[PDB]
Amino acid sequence: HMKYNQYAYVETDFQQQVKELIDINFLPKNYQVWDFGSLLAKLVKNAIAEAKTDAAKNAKLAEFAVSDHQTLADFLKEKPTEIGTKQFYNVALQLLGYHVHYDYDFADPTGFMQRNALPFLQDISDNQKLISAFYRLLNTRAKNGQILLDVMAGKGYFTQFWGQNKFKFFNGKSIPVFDTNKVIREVVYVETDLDTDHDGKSDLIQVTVFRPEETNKGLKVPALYTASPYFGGIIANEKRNHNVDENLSDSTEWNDPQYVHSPIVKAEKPDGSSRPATEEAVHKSSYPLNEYMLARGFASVFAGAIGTRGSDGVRITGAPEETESAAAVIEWLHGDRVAYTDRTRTVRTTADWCNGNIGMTGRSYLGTLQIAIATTGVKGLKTVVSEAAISSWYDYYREHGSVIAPEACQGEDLDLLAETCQSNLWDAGSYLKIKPEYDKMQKQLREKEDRNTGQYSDFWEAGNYRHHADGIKCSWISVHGLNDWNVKPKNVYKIWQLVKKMPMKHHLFLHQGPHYNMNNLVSIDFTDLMNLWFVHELLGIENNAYNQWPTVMIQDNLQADKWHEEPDWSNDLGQEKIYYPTDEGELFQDGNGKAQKSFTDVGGIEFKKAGISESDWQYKFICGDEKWAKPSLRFETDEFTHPTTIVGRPEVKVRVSASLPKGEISVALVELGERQRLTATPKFLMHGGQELGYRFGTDTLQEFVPDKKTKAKLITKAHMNLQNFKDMKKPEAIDADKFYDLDFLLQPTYYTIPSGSKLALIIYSTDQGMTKRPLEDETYTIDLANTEIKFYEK
Amino acid sequence: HMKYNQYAYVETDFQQQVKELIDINFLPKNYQVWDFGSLLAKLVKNAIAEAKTDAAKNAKLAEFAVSDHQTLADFLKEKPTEIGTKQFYNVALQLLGYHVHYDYDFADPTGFMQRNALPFLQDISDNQKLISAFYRLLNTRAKNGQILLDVMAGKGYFTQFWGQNKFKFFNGKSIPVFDTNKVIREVVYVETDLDTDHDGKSDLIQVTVFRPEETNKGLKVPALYTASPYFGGIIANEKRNHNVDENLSDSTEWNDPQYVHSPIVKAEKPDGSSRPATEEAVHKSSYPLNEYMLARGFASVFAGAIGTRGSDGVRITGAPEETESAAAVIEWLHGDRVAYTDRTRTVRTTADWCNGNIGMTGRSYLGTLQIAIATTGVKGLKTVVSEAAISSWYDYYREHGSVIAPEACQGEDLDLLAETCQSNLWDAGSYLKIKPEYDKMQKQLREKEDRNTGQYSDFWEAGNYRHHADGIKCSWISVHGLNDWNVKPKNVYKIWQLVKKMPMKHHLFLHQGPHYNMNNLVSIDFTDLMNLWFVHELLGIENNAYNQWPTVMIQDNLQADKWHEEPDWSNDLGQEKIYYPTDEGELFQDGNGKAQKSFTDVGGIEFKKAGISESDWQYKFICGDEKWAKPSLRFETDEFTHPTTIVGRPEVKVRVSASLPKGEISVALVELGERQRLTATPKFLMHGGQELGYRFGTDTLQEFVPDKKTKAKLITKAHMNLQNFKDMKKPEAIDADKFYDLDFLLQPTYYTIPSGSKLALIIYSTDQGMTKRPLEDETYTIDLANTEIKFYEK
Ligand SMILES: [Ca+2]
Ligand SMILES: [Ca+2]
Repeated sequence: HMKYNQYAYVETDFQQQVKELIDINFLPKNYQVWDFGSLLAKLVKNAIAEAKTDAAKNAKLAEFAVSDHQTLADFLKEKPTEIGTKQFYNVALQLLGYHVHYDYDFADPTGFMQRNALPFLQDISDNQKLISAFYRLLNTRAKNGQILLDVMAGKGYFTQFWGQNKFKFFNGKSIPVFDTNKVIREVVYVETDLDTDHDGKSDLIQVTVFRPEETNKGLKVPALYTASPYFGGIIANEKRNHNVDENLSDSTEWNDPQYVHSPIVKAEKPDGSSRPATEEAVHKSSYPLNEYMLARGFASVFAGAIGTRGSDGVRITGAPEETESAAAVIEWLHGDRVAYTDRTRTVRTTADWCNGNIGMTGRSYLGTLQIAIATTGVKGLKTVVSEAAISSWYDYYREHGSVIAPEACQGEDLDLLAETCQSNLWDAGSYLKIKPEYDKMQKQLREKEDRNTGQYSDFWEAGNYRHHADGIKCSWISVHGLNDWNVKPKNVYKIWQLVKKMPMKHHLFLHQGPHYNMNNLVSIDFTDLMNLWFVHELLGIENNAYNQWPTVMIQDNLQADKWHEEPDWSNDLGQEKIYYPTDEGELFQDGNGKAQKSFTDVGGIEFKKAGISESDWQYKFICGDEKWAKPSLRFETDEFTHPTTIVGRPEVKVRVSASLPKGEISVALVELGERQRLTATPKFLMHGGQELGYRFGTDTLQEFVPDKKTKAKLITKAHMNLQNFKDMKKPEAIDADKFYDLDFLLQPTYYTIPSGSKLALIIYSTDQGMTKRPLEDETYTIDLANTEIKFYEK
Repeated sequence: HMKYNQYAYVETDFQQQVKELIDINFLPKNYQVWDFGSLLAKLVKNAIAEAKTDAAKNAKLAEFAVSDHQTLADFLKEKPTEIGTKQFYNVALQLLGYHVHYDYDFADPTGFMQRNALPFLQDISDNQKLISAFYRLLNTRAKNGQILLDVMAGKGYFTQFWGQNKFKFFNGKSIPVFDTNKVIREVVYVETDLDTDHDGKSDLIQVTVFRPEETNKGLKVPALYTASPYFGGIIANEKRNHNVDENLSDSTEWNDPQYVHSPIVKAEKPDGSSRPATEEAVHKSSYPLNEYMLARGFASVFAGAIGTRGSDGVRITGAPEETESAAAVIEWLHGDRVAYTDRTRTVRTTADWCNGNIGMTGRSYLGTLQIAIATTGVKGLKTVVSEAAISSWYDYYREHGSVIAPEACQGEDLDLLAETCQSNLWDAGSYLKIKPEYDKMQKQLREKEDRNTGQYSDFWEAGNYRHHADGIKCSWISVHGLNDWNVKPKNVYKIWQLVKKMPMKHHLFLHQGPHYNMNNLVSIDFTDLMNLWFVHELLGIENNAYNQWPTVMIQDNLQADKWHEEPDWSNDLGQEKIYYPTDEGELFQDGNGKAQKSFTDVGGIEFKKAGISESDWQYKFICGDEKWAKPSLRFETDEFTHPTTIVGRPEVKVRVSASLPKGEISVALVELGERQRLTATPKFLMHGGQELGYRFGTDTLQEFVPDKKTKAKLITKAHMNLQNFKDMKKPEAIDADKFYDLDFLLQPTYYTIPSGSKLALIIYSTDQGMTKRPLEDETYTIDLANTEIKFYEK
């Protein structure tokens, strides 16, 4: 049993139900003259889209059952005038892909449905109720995660409408009435206003367009644009990641690198003419959601922008030029910027197939650039679905004055990520020209990123999208995994605090995954919600999308099929609590420790000697392995007697002294207890079990499940440079053996500690997987009488 | 660097090269009047299939390079009359998907190609040599594993031929000139001669047909038939696996269960008429090879047979009825047996689209049924590619009188596997009728499989295909993973010894995988070999397939891109060696131990107490973890001073006494040493990086790579029941504390122990992952003076 929760079902009255059923050729136009048996047989047989003649459909009826002693065929032969509730759903559950005995009992089909959160109609005693039961059924999530109508679509139900060259809606959502055999996958070259490769010419960027062939027949469609720096190819460079096994250095060496923009060379203007594209796409959609929506009439557009394959320029990680080159594609889609058929710039081509409404899609670098482009208020951008996104690039490689890696990306920085996406180097003819420009940018990025001091700067400030949040004009969806330690959740939290204040409509989805999607889960119909959303925002159809579901949806960390509905994500969801350490290694609301406890950090010496992995170190560390926990102070609460939900950003105050005139402190909150927590990533339940359309590719149904027992889980943590004790934006010299007050915030969370578990505050320094790993020892002393951890709880 | 070894390239003379290039519209019909520059530009531009106009192709030429200082476009502008070798392959390597600097240097492109086993022409000094260099290039394996021509195919190169309704060959292989947008995926119902569900009627079996639409225009095509008991759905029943935590029992309780065949009800005969199918397929191809060949004109046919969804009957695991129902599909394909459009049996439909030549495909249960069907000599079956196959069902759940599981399938048996594939239960209307018949078969299988005694029987003998090997008339390819501990390699070895003797053509492929495919590897062009093979065997085209590559190809366990070419797989590949234990725990060709060493087997008591996994136990066991190695005797050789390759089936003799009047002995050979062995499964290198055709789905390029260091690897092992000391087919009572001589064979292998490693013989009893796990202790005493291990080495 798992709850296939459904939030995207729009309440529909019977007249509108009838209208939609007739429109999709499911219900006869004159349904009122049809008797009950004739109706029920036709509606079941129409759902059985794999049988193509009426004879074939009829033979299929023997394979369904209304009870443990009667097939559907034999039921129909009795000339029935109604159908009991259990009888109908003994048929329905099979249409939904459930199996009798193994999933449900003949005796209790609606009991089963109730426990998988599937709706059912209690009363089906006439033609009207039977039609409404079948309308709800078509809108019912099947075992493979998709509503029954999409299973019918996978069986080709909607190919009968192909060639009608128009959108068609069902329960407010676009359905697959487009000839996906004829879908157009072409390539153009948009002209930016940039000259990042210093050749005196506007940088052209290769742009991949997937559009329904129906656009060749006058239908204008919206576009879902994905700004993907990876789209042209990904250069592996992990061996070039900067060494992190180095001692800390004096941050007062900071001299505040400055941001300087690239040369501008303004592009020509569009002149009205257009010739069709002359190149077919070779790169594929990187998110099944886009292909799903493409089968349903929405074009998808993909571009790497400057520095990527078949494009001019260099990557400049996080810079305004990455925003501008990426936004240039929307300007072309809205008909304001020029594009060409090839890189000779001789023949202009337009996005005249586009209805002028653009939304964005994609995660990570792709969701990062949606935040960036949104702040420019570019005309045409109506909505973003920003997934797993960086909202400020300092927050991806730094924190509180210190150099802090993404998980499994030790030593990565702006210069590494620039090369990673510098895929025009793969064109060896362009390599001759681009290689020197790429080298110059490598030197500038390596210098300005300032790994020596870890400090913020005017340079880093250029990559802080949150300081232009006032520019956002589009509606807003953010998606983020609560356990994403790659793009850490601080990014989405801090942009949400700004965006939630703004007049446009906004939602937030937080799932239990790490750097990972949530479009194909058992527990939430995210794809159907986005369908409803994109139809409202990009087709201007009034389908209740602005009233359909809650602002914030937060997947529960104890039950994967529980989704919390909240008005916000902020400390304001809970109430303030403060825990104080004790001299006995405890953590209590009335704690009153007074000792000065010390720990000797041994940098990366012992970690690199032991040869263990970074994730092995982290787990043994938070579990309190003696060998790895020795460089730390641990404070445990007593076992919780009721579950408690920590919400928002915990804030630590800590008075500390260091043996050297420099250093860093890390602070973590850990849940203690041996139990089966959720799997790190969703478990695959039906591999390629979802149809994106008719013969249009698949996705995999999955969901988090109880894992092998673990003894602990990291809730949240953060790091801080000692020399920033006074100012997050300005370092200061410090004396060894003098106490300083650090006050800083941890990563945002939404985490239910279950009863019977303990909460551990850990104070330490070197994080083998995310800080620098010094080659020297350093002793820290913490004044327990001036240390505390404060967080909000619900 | 990895060797993309190529065995499928057929030597072609220049006249035949020219003929094929013209035929695929790559070379102009009057190529002799074209000057060098005009030729080279056209041939490069034709390879660039993603650009669709000549203008677009021309602009692409600037993106390639002939040297570190000249693009291809600028080279062409110099009016060249030849091209140097390094200049050509600086272009070619980019067409092959390699990247300059990151993969190869401008200075040494053919050096790079040499080290990836890519061919290159040393001399390109005129139009003739340039055409031959381009012919070889089109036939050159690209970085994604596919020959360049298939990359062009992915780019739609061959859609220009769609609608010509005929096969087209290139280098002896079928190429994708079929309209895969119009491919036909339909369903019929073949009528068997069986009544396994006791309803008085022939069992019908649902059959899924994928055929090129070109068959509607009179083209007859061959069929690749996959007998898949899973095709209708897979019922999970792992929790029902029989308990293996039980004490051994007296095998003389054996009373020799007998095999009895199901009722026969002969099917009607075909009468000439045929109407087209009325049902579309809902299940997908389960092997990318089939879809690849389907884009190239070969229909693929899939059927679960009796007991599966939309079919009558019950599964009877391994029985003749599973062979007969599966063979019924070939008889329909050859036009000898009837089929209907639906299960009313009212309308006949034929396989008149089929040219009468059938081959089989698929692994595991699917490759098992190919061996079974082959022994019947069914008319139409021309060749099998039998992968990961059982050749005798006793050898899947038993060995030497003992109950021996497949890896991770403890407690599985015939009755479990029957239910697993009993997918017509998913049709709840048929469940009413089938459930009682399934229950009766469960009782009969559970009883006759005789898990109590572990013995062979007349019943088991019914599932021994090797005793009907004389019936095989088809040519033969076997594929098996040397590390498959699910379908253990004994199965393929023993059928190979019979098949290799027969007059028809035969090959064998042994890879380093476990229960896993090898159609998409870096190191071998298996897919292209099968293309050449299927064209020779099913289209009757003389394309050198019978002379193209060696009989046996064996992937090396030390270098994943080394494939051994051998005439056989047998002890005859090496020379006999015998090692004898010592009283000091050593193993030497001149060993001379004389003690009686004992070990106390503690069944599953300690294993189940420790809660560790079965694979954890196995690794710690073969490494010699004190806690788990105590119930065993270990004998180590000294380190090897030269690599040695063990070949064939090692044979152990061992004199043993047991503390109880029953028992079992296990014997393993283990390679000792801490080093990076190959990954358990291939590492994904280009996820979905292979195109099956044009817009026709993908496969993933992969290859075994060095893994994290391990301290040991299992080479081979086997088990034996003490009471079978006299007869493998007949148990005997035994006295406790009396010595018996066991003489038996281990699993077949082909394993190079590297110099510096040791060879360990382990004698033990309870294998926590594959034998019964007794609840009592039992002490074994081994007479070292009458114990030895003999194997052949090369
Ligand atoms: Ca430029
Ligand atoms: Ca029957």
